[PDB]
Parts: sequence; C-alpha cells; structure tokens
Amino acid sequence: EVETFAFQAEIAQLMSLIINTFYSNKEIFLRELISNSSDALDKIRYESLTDPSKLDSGKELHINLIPNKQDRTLTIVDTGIGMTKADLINNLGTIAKSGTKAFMEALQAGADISMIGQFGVGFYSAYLVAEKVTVITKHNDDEQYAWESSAGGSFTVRTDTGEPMGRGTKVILHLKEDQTEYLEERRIKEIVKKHSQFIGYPITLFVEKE
Ligand SMILES: Cc1ccc(S(=O)(=O)c2cc(C)nc(N)n2)cc1
Repeated sequence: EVETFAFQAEIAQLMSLIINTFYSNKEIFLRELISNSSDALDKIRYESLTDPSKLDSGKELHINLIPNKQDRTLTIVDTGIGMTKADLINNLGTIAKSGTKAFMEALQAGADISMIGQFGVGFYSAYLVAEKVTVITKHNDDEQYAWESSAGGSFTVRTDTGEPMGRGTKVILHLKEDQTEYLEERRIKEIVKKHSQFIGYPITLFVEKE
C-alpha cells in the first residue's frame, strides 16, 4: 500500500540546488536535523503542560544518533511530537514553500547553503550527504508512517508495519558512497560539539558493535 506524490515544484528545485551546488561544508546537515528534533521535542513538552496524557506514548525527551556501517546509514531519532500523515504529505511542504523562495533569493544575493535553517527548510540539507532519506514518524493523533525519497521530484508514504516507535521521528540517512565519514564516532562527536553543544535534550551517540 505505497502512495507516490510529487513534491511542489519549489521543493523539487530546492532539492536539486542542494544536490547540484558545489559546497564543501556538508557537515551542517547534522546541526539542521538535531535542530528539527529539538523543535519537535519543545512542541511535545509545551503541549504536555496543559495535557499530561500527551506523554502516555513516552515521557523521555531525547535524541539518539545511530550510525550503522553495514547498512551505510546514519539515523537521527527523537521522541518529539512526531508527524501525522497530513503533516508528512501536505502541511509541512506548504509551510516550506515561502522559506524555499526566501532562501533561493538569499543565495542569489550572497548567502550560502549553511544558512538554510534560517528559512525553516533545514530538513532538505539531509540531501547534502544522503542519496535516499527514510523518515519514520508517529504522532499521538495518527498511526506510524514511513516517508521516503531519493529526490528526482517524488516521495512515497506508506503505513509503517516495522518496529513501533511510541512517539517521535526517525530520519534515516542512506549515505552517499563518498560521505561515510558521517558514520565515524570521532567525526560525529566533533560535529555535535561544534554546532549542537547547547541543545536542551540529551544527545546519545551510539557506537558500533563491530
Ligand atoms: C518528510 C519530513 C517532513 C518534515 C520534517 S521536519 O523537519 O519539519 C520535522 C518535524 C518533526 C515533528 N520532527 C522532526 N524531527 N522533523 C522532516 C521530514
């Protein structure tokens, strides 16, 4: 039961720019995803103040970074608010439209790709290092879904029958062949310390079994 959707033309152009532009400072993708995780965790924490049952799906508010050399994936997991099917398919891409236009304008005026987060479209920076991105998400008001895209103007959404998450979002980065440094413990620690040292949630960098 896999549905295929076209990105809005502005998002497809943003993704092509990220993939095509020569830009060496790719490490910023991690700061952007951790920032998105922190925002989602802030959202559930805020909502839980007026409705404590919103934490019945899990009280722990944290971020896990999980590298896997065998699958060549780097996963960023949070126990934030999560996304409904409507968030995944339409609402978040609608918001992203204006941010995309402002960003592309800022770039033509002298800005650089690392400033993507100032335009609210930081998730797409995942395409600096990933040939494919899989997003597993679970919001309190909906079922678990798997979103996926290798760019090229489309994405898919399916209900996810994999390991249940409770609540939150898991961004799985299927890394490009030449971007395996992002699976290295020393490299991830360096990036987190440089760009994400003040995030208000524990960040656990998992290590590899082999
Ligand atoms: C496919 C997709 C849509 C939106 C996002 S996001 O950056 O807006 C976001 C939203 C939430 C609730 N959590 C996280 N981590 N990230 C990420 C990936």
